[PDB]
Amino acid sequence: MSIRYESVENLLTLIKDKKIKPSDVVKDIYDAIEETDPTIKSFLALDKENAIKKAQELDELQAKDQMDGKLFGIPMGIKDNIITNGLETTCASKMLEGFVPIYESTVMEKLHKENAVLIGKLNMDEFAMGGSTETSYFKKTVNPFDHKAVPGGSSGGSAAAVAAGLVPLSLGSDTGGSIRQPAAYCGVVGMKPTYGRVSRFGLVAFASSLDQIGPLTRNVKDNAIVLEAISGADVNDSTSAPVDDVDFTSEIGKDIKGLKVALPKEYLGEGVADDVKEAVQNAVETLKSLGAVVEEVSLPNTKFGIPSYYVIASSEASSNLSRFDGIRYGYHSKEAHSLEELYKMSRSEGFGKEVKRRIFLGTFALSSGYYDAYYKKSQKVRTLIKNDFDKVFENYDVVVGPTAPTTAFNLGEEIDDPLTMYANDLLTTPVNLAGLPGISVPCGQSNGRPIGLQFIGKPFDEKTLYRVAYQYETQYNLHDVYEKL
Amino acid sequence: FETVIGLEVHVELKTDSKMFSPSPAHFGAEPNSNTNVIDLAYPGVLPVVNKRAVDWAMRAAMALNMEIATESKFDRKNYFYPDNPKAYQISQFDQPIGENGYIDIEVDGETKRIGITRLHMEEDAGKSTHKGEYSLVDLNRQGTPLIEIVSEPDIRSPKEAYAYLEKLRSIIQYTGVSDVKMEEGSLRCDANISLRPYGQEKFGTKAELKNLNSFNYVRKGLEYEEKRQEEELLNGGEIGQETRRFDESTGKTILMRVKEGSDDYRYFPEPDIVPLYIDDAWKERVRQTIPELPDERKAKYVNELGLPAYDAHVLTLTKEMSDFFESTIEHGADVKLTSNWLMGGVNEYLNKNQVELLDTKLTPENLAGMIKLIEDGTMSSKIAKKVFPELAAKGGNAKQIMEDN
Amino acid sequence: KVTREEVEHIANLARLQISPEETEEMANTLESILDFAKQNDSADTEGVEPTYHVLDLQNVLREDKAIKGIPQELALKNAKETEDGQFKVPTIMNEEDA
Ligand SMILES: NC(=O)C[C@H](N)C(=O)O
Ligand SMILES: [Mg+2]
Repeated sequence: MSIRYESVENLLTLIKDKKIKPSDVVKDIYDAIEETDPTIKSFLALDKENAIKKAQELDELQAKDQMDGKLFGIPMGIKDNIITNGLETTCASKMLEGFVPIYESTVMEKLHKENAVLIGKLNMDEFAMGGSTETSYFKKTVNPFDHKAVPGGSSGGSAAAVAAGLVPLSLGSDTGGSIRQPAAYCGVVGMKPTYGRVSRFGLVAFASSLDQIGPLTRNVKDNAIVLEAISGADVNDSTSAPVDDVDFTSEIGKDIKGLKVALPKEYLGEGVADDVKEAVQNAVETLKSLGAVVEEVSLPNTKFGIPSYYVIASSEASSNLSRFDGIRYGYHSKEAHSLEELYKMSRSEGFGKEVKRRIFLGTFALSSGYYDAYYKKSQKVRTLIKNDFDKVFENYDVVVGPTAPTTAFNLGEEIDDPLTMYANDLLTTPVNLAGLPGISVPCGQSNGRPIGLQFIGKPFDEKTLYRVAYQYETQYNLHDVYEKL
Repeated sequence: FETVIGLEVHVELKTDSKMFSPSPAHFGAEPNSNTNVIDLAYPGVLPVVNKRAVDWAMRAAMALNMEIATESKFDRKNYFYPDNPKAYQISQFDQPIGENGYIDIEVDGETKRIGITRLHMEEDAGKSTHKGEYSLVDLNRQGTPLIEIVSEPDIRSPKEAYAYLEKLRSIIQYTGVSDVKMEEGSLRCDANISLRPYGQEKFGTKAELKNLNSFNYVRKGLEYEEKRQEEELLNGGEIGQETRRFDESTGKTILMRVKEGSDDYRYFPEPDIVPLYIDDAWKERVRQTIPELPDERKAKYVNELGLPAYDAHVLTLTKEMSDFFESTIEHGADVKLTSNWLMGGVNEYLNKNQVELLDTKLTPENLAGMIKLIEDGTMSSKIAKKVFPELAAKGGNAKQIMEDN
Repeated sequence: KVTREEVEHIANLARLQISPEETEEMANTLESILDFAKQNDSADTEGVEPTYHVLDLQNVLREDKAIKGIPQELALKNAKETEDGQFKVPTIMNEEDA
């Protein structure tokens, strides 16, 4: 456990200075998991045996004084909808319980290349659909800052594992806020890079058009590093963007004097609770105390974010989740005696309530008679949403606001009300719709539950994002709080 | 009472790898040994567009006189089946790479220009062998690049349909993008037929004919179906939308299902594939990569090298045959003579011996001789009887066998 | 007005088994969400082109160079029902239960 709280950066150096042995780094991690996850429950399948072996290799390389990797003896937790070859990847679903990938996702490829150490897979909402992670077929992860609250969704495990001192970094996926909102809930740093910034080869899809992998960390700096290790273009993904410059740390430390920060009025709107709103406004003043210029702006189509997002995401899900027939892999119904049954039974028994909700909605929105009025319309609204940003970006460098309308809510408080559950995506979906990069960092606590501050950027400009995020971080953070839980 | 019919034709492109996956397009006899995570539709996999497949798809479309799209994207055609693992076939809906083209055909009457409304890129499905009360599934063929060609509903008879398949097959064959053989499945065809009594706009029943495996066979089902719903229209008939399977043995079409409406495939743009923007330069490269097609090749055999009307059609039936004929021509063979020799003699030799591989057994170099030996050297034909066969499957000069024999 | 019929028709398109006990519950939820979907109706889209892709990349093609498939054994390793090198599935595709 000794280093269970060392930042990626400090731990890295602690390894290169030979003050710690990779094998021990790993021992400390699993000790932490054995002690803490019983209560937090962020982890699914662990890869202890393998992790230990790789770390043993690492000791050698350490002694031979050949340590290559932007990450090196760095433990890493990985969201369970991201393929790990050889390691059981369930998407937290009964449908995939038992499933062992036979190929490797691109980010893991990159991550291994950088010599990071895979500690295990993280719990999530089933097939990334949810806002609390309670839909998991396996366990209900909890908020390290409050054991009665949700850790957010769908990447709950990834936010919780980091906040709980389980791993220095974790990977998540964000379709409409599944990376940022959990981060906001666990008072951790989470980045949903611009669309195309990270390959989707190995990302078990929900919404091809809206999905993306990104890192979660206890500080802005570590986050930037991890993003430099998973970013590049990939022949395995036609939509991976060919942007060579991935130095995201180049400007962390530079001042934001003169930074043009747009604060859309719809982000401090009526659905935002009073505590969250107070924190962000104070956050704005902090930004002003730092040189940046913050003025109100309008993103009028914001209100449509949630509705067009669900229509679009569900529709795609109504297609992306179809490969699950239980024929080639996954849950295969035993009682099926007909092909129709095989399909209908394996899918109905293997999918949870929320997943079937999306599919149902998606199939309908895409069907004959409803296509143009329900799906087509959404795609158009999507254009409206991006337009808003295009305009704002003409005169501003970044956009600021809260990540989620409220602090984390209670266990089971909204698990039975999808309508209220959905509303929590008010400030996050527009980002994915427009394909912009967005980041959440903590900016307060109300009754102990952290509040997230979000920075939305111009396409492919995560470096500015980290720059402003870092500066704000020097004025507020939970850096010393995690250690006390 | 025009019998209105259209044809849906798929062509297998003969590329090295598959359409959206690097797996090879040619497989061995071992099932599910020609696949990868993409073809197997594993969670998290993505499609990667085969560049040559696009070049060949737009090569065949031009040869079909279609307007080539400038913007063309792919779409998902959604449906569940054990042969379609993703549960969606990446195809094209709006913006097919090629639209509004045609081909001229000669049916007993004179010339008729039949329109071809579209041509789009798709991926082939796997094969499902029906064994016992179960089904075996082999994904070896899944993902093989196909192109769908749909005729305008301009065809007007089971014979015009045959003529259509012949010319089409012929033209595609010349572009060298497919062996287009129906016995090998590299060319498939479905027919749609409906009858509308004159004076009015309303049609009788409409049917989709399935399981038509040979040019000759489509006609059979077409003309049978034609008579089948000819009775229905007159006798009493109950108008409806239906799919019908053709029974090869009995020659009849069997009703396999009655459409409840229009099959909902929930088509929508494929987000995993970035759009295609086909520019002029690109269009040129592939424009120029087209030979002289059958029609203009035959019009060349008419006034220049003034050959007959029958001859022209059969010598341009295949590119190899036609090349052979012209290679043998300059060589020193009398145009007509070689014509008569290829028309029958060689053509009948090929069919009788099934030597369809006209490029390995005899050659324009070898055949050129035989015709001169017959032409002026030694005197006349009887002899050509066996000199030809040996000269075709065995040697290189028949002015060495007449001798060595 | 999402009827009992449309529900059962969607389930068929989605290939999801549903019971009358579920169908009703689903007709209601489906509806609720749709009235959540209706919010977009207050958005003005006249003249707005549908957004399919968020980025601008164009013409990303791959060269026609094969790569040997993986071993049949690998391609079958996760399937629950397989007979003689191929995925085994029911096809007593007939009437009370296709
Ligand atoms: N999880 C996300 O990215 C979005 C939304 N909360 C959902 O469950 O779809
Ligand atoms: Mg087709």
